[PDB]
Amino acid sequence: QGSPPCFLRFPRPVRVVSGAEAELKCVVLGEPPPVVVWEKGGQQLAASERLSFPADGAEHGLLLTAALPTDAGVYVCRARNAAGEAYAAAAVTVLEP
Amino acid sequence: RGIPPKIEALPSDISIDEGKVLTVACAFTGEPTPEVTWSCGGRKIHSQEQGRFHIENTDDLTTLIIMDVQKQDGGLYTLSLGNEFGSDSATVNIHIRSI
Repeated sequence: QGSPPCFLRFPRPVRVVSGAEAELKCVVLGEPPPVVVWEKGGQQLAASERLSFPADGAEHGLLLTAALPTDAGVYVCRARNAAGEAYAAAAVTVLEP
Repeated sequence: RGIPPKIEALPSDISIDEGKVLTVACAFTGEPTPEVTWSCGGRKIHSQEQGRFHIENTDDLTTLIIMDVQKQDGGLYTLSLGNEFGSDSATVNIHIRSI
């Protein structure tokens, strides 16, 4: 059933000052191209005016317009296609200005 | 130079349908580069265990790949790191769906 998802580039942790833009970034491959999601605490996140998920081919991102302390924690990038699933977690640390 | 190992983030829970391929990747740090051990049920996972498990490590990433996932592959997996200066451990609970 095609080729299962994998990471060409793995999402590294982000350490960011409160108020700064933060982005988690990866490059996922697979055939068909995997659907990617970002989750936090096992919940799928929703796009908003401060949180977006820019996707461009294999590049997927989790973009925070202006980080806040409550954004800190572990995020999970979950890729799926017909042949399988791939998972990578990354932590956001938010520092005081 | 003496820095103990650190497992970056690891999901706490992951899921896969029976018969598919599961990949979980995890970054780490440490100086010297740590020894990497994956286990479930208190038993080390070896390369080509059951002809289906694989572990691909680099100097800062470990990737566990389970091919043709089977119902018995479920459970609480532990990733451990050790070097001369300390150790770290984290768990991922791998859930096999019959659906």
